[PDB]
Amino acid sequence: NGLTGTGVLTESNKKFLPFQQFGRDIADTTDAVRDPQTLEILDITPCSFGGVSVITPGTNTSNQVAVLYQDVNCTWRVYSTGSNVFQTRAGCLIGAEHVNNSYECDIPIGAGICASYQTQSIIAYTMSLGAENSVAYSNNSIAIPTNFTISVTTEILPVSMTKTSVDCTMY
Amino acid sequence: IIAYTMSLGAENSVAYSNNSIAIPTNFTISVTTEILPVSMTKTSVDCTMYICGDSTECSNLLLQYGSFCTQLNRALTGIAVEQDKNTQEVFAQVKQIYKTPPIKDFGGFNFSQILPDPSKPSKRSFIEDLLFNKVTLADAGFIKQYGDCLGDIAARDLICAQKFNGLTVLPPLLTDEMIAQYTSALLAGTITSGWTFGAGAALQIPFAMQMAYRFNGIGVTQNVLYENQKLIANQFNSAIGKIQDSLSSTALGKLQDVVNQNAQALNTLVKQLSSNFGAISSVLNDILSRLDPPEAEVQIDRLITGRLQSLQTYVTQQLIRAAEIRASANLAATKMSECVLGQS
Amino acid sequence: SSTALGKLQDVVNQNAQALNTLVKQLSSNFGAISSVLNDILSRLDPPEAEVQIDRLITGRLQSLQTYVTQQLIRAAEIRASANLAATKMSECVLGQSKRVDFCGKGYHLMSFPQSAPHGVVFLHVTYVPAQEKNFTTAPAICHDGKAHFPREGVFVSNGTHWFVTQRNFYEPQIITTDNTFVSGNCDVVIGIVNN
Amino acid sequence: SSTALGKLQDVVNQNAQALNTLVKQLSSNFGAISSVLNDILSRLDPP
Amino acid sequence: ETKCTLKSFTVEKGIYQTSNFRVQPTESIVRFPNITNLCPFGEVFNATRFASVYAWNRKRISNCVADYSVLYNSASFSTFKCYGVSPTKLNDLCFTNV
Ligand SMILES: *[C@@H]1O[C@H](CO)[C@@H](O[C@@H]2O[C@H](CO)[C@@H](O)[C@H](O)[C@H]2NC(C)=O)[C@H](O)[C@H]1NC(C)=O
Ligand SMILES: *[C@@H]1O[C@H](CO)[C@@H](O[C@@H]2O[C@H](CO)[C@@H](O)[C@H](O)[C@H]2NC(C)=O)[C@H](O)[C@H]1NC(C)=O
Ligand SMILES: *[C@@H]1O[C@H](CO)[C@@H](O[C@@H]2O[C@H](CO)[C@@H](O)[C@H](O)[C@H]2NC(C)=O)[C@H](O)[C@H]1NC(C)=O
Ligand SMILES: *[C@@H]1O[C@H](CO)[C@@H](O[C@@H]2O[C@H](CO)[C@@H](O)[C@H](O)[C@H]2NC(C)=O)[C@H](O)[C@H]1NC(C)=O
Ligand SMILES: *[C@@H]1O[C@H](CO)[C@@H](O[C@@H]2O[C@H](CO)[C@@H](O)[C@H](O)[C@H]2NC(C)=O)[C@H](O)[C@H]1NC(C)=O
Ligand SMILES: *[C@@H]1O[C@H](CO)[C@@H](O[C@@H]2O[C@H](CO)[C@@H](O)[C@H](O)[C@H]2NC(C)=O)[C@H](O)[C@H]1NC(C)=O
Ligand SMILES: *[C@@H]1O[C@H](CO)[C@@H](O)[C@H](O)[C@H]1NC(C)=O
Ligand SMILES: *[C@@H]1O[C@H](CO)[C@@H](O)[C@H](O)[C@H]1NC(C)=O
Ligand SMILES: *[C@@H]1O[C@H](CO)[C@@H](O)[C@H](O)[C@H]1NC(C)=O
Ligand SMILES: *[C@@H]1O[C@H](CO)[C@@H](O)[C@H](O)[C@H]1NC(C)=O
Ligand SMILES: *[C@@H]1O[C@H](CO)[C@@H](O)[C@H](O)[C@H]1NC(C)=O
Ligand SMILES: *[C@@H]1O[C@H](CO)[C@@H](O)[C@H](O)[C@H]1NC(C)=O
Ligand SMILES: *[C@@H]1O[C@H](CO)[C@@H](O)[C@H](O)[C@H]1NC(C)=O
Repeated sequence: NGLTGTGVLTESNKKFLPFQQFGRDIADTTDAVRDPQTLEILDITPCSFGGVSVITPGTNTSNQVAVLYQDVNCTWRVYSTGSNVFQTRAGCLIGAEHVNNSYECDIPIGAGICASYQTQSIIAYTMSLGAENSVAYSNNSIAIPTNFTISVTTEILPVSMTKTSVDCTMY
Repeated sequence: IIAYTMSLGAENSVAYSNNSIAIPTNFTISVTTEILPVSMTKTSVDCTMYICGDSTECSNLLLQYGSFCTQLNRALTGIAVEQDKNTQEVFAQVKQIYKTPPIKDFGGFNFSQILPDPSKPSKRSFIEDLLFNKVTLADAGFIKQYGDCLGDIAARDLICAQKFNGLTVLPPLLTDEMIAQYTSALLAGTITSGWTFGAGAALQIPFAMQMAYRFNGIGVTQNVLYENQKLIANQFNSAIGKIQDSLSSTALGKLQDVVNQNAQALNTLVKQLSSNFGAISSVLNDILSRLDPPEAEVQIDRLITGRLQSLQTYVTQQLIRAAEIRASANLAATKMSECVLGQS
Repeated sequence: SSTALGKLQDVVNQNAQALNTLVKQLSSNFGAISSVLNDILSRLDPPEAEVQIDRLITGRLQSLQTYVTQQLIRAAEIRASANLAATKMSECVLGQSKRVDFCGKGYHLMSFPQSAPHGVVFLHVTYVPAQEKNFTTAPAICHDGKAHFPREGVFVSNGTHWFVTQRNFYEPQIITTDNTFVSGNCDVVIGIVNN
Repeated sequence: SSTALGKLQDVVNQNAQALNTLVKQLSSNFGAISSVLNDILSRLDPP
Repeated sequence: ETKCTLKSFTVEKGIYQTSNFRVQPTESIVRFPNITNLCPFGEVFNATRFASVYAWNRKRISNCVADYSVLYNSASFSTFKCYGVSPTKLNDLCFTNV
């Protein structure tokens, strides 16, 4: 009826009064419409949806990349499918091979998963928290040191930043 | 409704004289809780999708304001990586995952309500489970598929309303199970090694002798502990029971306010898409249809300016809130190193 | 000398990037016909060039405002960092700290300051125990129906004999009446041993 | 009693100056023909 | 996309956010009501007697296609101005309470 737009049209359950033609949501966008020939109500849903991130090892080393689709669950709305599809609680990762080891985080993907440029290709793994250890606790056992080490460590702290001034008229 | 003058507290008087002293004859072992926020939600914004939508005319008009969106996203990513850094300073103090032995002989002290429960899918404690159910988040997971809200489910579910306008929430780097593992390692180290695992290698020591060391640290001789060991263990166990009780009963307001504030900010962003900002309408499709390019550009310019300043206000207030959360996380890290890894 | 001071370089980088972003934002039309005042003032006459100049003025003013706001926020963070550095200077360099992990990892012995571009570096000298050894231990010693507790140490046993040592360094000594003190009898302490 | 609390007076001064700056900023045209609503609403018709 | 949003030809190791996943429209559809008649262009513009301005006439128009190109041969207007709409958009729209 003259109102233009873009989106996906689906059958609706809303039911208009006879003096109504369009339906609006809280952001005041038209989200429902009555078809002027069949008199049926339709819902209008937008077309773009879902975040995308790109994981690179740096283009000074390679132009291989992996892509994380943060709203896809494959078990699609993807640009490519390639190989090495790996599902994560942060989304579907495409272009990186899943391994069973665990290292320190290199590139944080999220939800406990990191990625790195190892063997060349891109691998994705679960980050390790640290080495496992156990204390030999008993009710009558103690451990006493017999030597020592003198350690020297550095700690860096910022104290100032640059002082600037601006001339409004000149800018 | 009544109105009164508030009271400062009960009145008290000390029986001061020049040769009188008061000495305690018994003691109590008290256990208290302290809650501290450490992170907030990490968000990201797509300018083009928020300001224009799928409008190509608007998106071409917006190319005179690309520096402003790169700036907004730079600020938001700074906040987002700062949150993970916060969690790491608080919880990742030690990099050895200590386990507690099956020797649960700690001199009569019962640590069963704060030690991991292997009967859960996670390995969270009893108290950690009670805490986990008193804070209601807004995102049960972070995978909401397109097909899952397709129809009128959008604009009735607030998260799909946010997502259709370019507002994304990213998941934290450390899962909740990893944080539970970290706290479990801290507890195991502190009950089997005292304060030595924070200064070097963990050196075991019986728990009663560690408690005697800690009694020495406050000016009480060790025989006071060794001669009252059962009473002290019973008082500790009763105090821990009181905690669980109180909790499971009835709050974590300081941790719920963070979630509430972030959700309210995002929803305010979404409703501010209904403002005309001085244009003829707030819909780009009512302007682009019924108006031709050169004289629709004025209206689209008004809308673009308004929505840009909306995004700017959001980012500024997020930066201010992130500074406050950063201060809180620094305090929590200091408390972790000085109260948990030592005696203050 | 080998290979960094990333936290001190990020400050310089951030300030430089902010100024350069200000400079490039002078290429925005903000909804005007051009971003150059000389293309507007030539080809347009005062009353109808004023609308374009007003658009440019508003845009550039808000650019300056954004810069100043973000500078204020960053200055608050640097202020917090400088307050922490002053506290560390008074408590780790001008004294010896008992606060755990405040002046390095280990037991703090001393600290030395060094100046760096826009910041400070602390060299923390700490004491780290090493080469530990296992011993049997006991809370008290029973001699004559009396319980003896160590004065400033702990009771250890090399397997057959009992000594009293200091907690942080193995230096065994013979248990005497100058190492210990008496309190009560031998019926209340749990793991008391005879010696 | 002789002669200060500068750090406590600066807070009062800053808050007062902020409010007064708000009040004087009501004299800006912001690109309009005048800064008074009554000079615009009289001599000009609604649209 | 990242090279271009960075305004640089080199990208450093890491992970970067890009634009949301876009889908392009495949078709174009138009849905107007079932209207067959043409509007009374010849009894409004070609009438034989008009009203006095003090007692002007008002007529209701409904249920007709507004194809004004038929006025190109028999009519020439010295003034034509629309408010609230563009003249180049009048052929795509649909009008209420005419
Ligand atoms: C305590 O540790 C030090 C090392 O820090 C030991 O001294 C080293 O002894 C080895 C073997 O005799 C030498 O090769 C090194 O040169 C020594 N280091 C230094 C810095 O001199 C010392 O022997 C240990 N003490 C005990 C009692 O074990
Ligand atoms: C310590 O001795 C003082 C002196 O009698 C006691 O304090 C007084 O108590 C009476 C009754 O409670 C009050 O009316 C007085 O005002 C108190 N202060 C005085 C007289 O200076 C106190 O109860 C004693 N404390 C203990 C623990 O026994
Ligand atoms: C010190 O206080 C404790 C209470 O905290 C006293 O122990 C209580 O004694 C009463 C009466 O004998 C019992 O009903 C309670 O069950 C005891 N409490 C616990 C936790 O066992 C203790 O007697 C006091 N000591 C002195 C010397 O007064
Ligand atoms: C525990 O230490 C004592 C040291 O007092 C050891 O006993 C002495 O050992 C030396 C050398 O073997 C002998 O010369 C002494 O006669 C021993 N007795 C005394 C009273 O000095 C004892 O061997 C050590 N035990 C273990 C298991 O190492
Ligand atoms: C608009 O015209 C269409 C046809 O051009 C009509 O569609 C008919 O609808 C009836 C339902 O009662 C069907 O039995 C016919 O098969 C339809 N025709 C076609 C060609 O599909 C429609 O009814 C008209 N609008 C109204 C309000 O009557
Ligand atoms: C209004 O009157 C005029 C003149 O009577 C009509 O115009 C004629 O239109 C036909 C078809 O376009 C032409 O072949 C004739 O040449 C026109 N007349 C003249 C004198 O040239 C017009 O159709 C009338 N309008 C309506 C709505 O009926
Ligand atoms: C990346 O390229 C530049 C220029 O080619 C070079 O100076 C730099 O060293 C390279 N990076 C590394 C890590 O070598
Ligand atoms: C993917 O789908 C499966 C089952 O349909 C579900 O269990 C899983 O949670 C989904 N992905 C994630 C990581 O949520
Ligand atoms: C990796 O871990 C999986 C977990 O089931 C296991 O099946 C597999 O053998 C391991 N090795 C691989 C597949 O690289
Ligand atoms: C510790 O307390 C719990 C009650 O919550 C009880 O189930 C458990 O048996 C106690 N442990 C011991 C060793 O008595
Ligand atoms: C202490 O004894 C336990 C028990 O065998 C053993 O695990 C550990 O290696 C010993 N520690 C040292 C430092 O000898
Ligand atoms: C230590 O535990 C053992 C069990 O191996 C027990 O026989 C002994 O009485 C306990 N001693 C103390 C002091 O707890
Ligand atoms: C310690 O000595 C006393 C008195 O000689 C004796 O009664 C007691 O049984 C002894 N304890 C042990 C464990 O031998």
